[PDB]
Amino acid sequence: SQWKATFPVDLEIEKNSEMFALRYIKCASAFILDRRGILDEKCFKTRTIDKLLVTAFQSSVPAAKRVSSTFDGLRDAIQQGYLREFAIVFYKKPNEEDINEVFAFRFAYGDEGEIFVSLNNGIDTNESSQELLQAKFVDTDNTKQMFASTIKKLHRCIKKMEPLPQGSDASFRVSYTEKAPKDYTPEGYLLSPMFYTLNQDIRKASIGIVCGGHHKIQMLAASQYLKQDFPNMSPYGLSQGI
Repeated sequence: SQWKATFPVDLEIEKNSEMFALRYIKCASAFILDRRGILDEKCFKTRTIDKLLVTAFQSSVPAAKRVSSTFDGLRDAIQQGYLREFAIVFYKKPNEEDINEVFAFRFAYGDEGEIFVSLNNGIDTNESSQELLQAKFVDTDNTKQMFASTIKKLHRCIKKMEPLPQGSDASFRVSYTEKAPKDYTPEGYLLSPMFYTLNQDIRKASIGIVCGGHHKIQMLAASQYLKQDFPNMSPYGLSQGI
């Protein structure tokens, strides 16, 4: 039930920061997929982290194990400093380009100077990239607090959302840093020329940034099911694992 049962401490240390970063995006993903109703409810279990009720995959359920396992290959992607963004996109077949909703997790590595702002795809903006740049690691307890603050905001944001359309489809999509080789492909992902793009008018939410010592992870959302821009108290990659 304590932080330590889920996450590393001493987050200033590179290895602990790396492990935290991956475990964080897996945790938030379970939270999101459960609350937006993408998988059967038996795929999830409620766990406790300090004062907060969060969500984890139930790996004894095949669909949940499949989704959980997709994160395995991202461990090397993060270690090598290759993973720029991990995104959960919701859409309706057959139009995989028409994104109804996305939760994006954008990475910055060890006081990286500045990051390219994509002109033609994704969710990132000058504003969001400035916020990611200005975020700083402070100490482990502070990240415990910021984790809690960010999950609470995620929760409040999802509460403001209308339900997903019946039979929505979901994919995981990743983009890479300039370090990554030209045809880099994490284990469990497929190499793709396509990422995702959003309608100009889609409503957006900035949920928060959580920092390890060597990794900053920014959560940004956009949804056709938010009306307007926005208890749990105790060279791209594609995965269609969901």
